[PDB]
Amino acid sequence: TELALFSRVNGKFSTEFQRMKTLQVKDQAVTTRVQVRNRIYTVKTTPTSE
Amino acid sequence: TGFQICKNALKLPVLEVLPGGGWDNLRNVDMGRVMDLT
Repeated sequence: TELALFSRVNGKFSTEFQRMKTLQVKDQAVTTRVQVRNRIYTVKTTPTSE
Repeated sequence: TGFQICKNALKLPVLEVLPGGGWDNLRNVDMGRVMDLT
């Protein structure tokens, strides 16, 4: 704002507002599942055992 | 009727997949030695 009256009385009025905003969200979800199953032998009793 | 005598001489594995065994046709699982293995 600038106001000059009678070419003698001067006035100035400078007003500034400034807002800055920042947001960051970061999500990580790692899931891991390992499953090993070995079956080597099948052992049975002889039918003629005691 | 062991195979250790042959293994001591030849020094070879014995073929572990052998026929002549029983078989449960229902449960689909080997059962017992029917033929004679010598």
